[PDB]
Amino acid sequence: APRLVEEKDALKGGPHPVLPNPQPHAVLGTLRGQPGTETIYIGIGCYWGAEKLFWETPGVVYTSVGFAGGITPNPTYRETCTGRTNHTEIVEVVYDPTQVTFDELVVKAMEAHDPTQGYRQGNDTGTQYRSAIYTAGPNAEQQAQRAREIVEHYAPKLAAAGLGRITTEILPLASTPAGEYYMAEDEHQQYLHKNPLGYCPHHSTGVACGIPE
Ligand SMILES: C[As](C)(=O)[O-]
Repeated sequence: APRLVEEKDALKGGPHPVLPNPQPHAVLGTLRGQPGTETIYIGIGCYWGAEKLFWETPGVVYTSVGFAGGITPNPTYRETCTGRTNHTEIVEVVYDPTQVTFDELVVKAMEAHDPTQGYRQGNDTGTQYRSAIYTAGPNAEQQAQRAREIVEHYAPKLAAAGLGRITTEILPLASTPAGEYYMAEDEHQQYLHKNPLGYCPHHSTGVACGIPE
């Protein structure tokens, strides 16, 4: 029921980064660009929870959250939430391939969400919550093919669970319409660490003060 907009109808965005000077990762203490690392871009729904999942993974050396897969250049969060940018909520995962592999990170993403729900994840409805893997680096198209093989290996299992087809979008980041990843505002970066009272929406509880543990 959500739908992508025509690119001619998408928000125009802007020419300059929304977060031109990101601060070191609140947990890992790092910035992107360490020699010897690889990058994968993961969309599995609400990026706050997704970012925490990955920065806590052994071998991941930096993460950020932001937007990719759509067309609007340098969107604000508020713009992306309108659905009119076509972007999905993405975690930039920078990792040490001698400690964790591309394959392992794809599997971790697959096992962390329902990759069959289309423009939705759980109670989060919208094209910005769709499942995605965007690849990067000199072997980006080979890595995309590799992700497709892993993802396709789950298809019979998900079919047997009564869930129908996998809807995960898989392609090189450079081959998405905007061709780039855009960081979200500083407040979103490691949001759940900075604000321990915060939590991904639709996860309140019926005990204590309603904040999930
Ligand atoms: C990071 As959200 C509040 O769009 O799920």
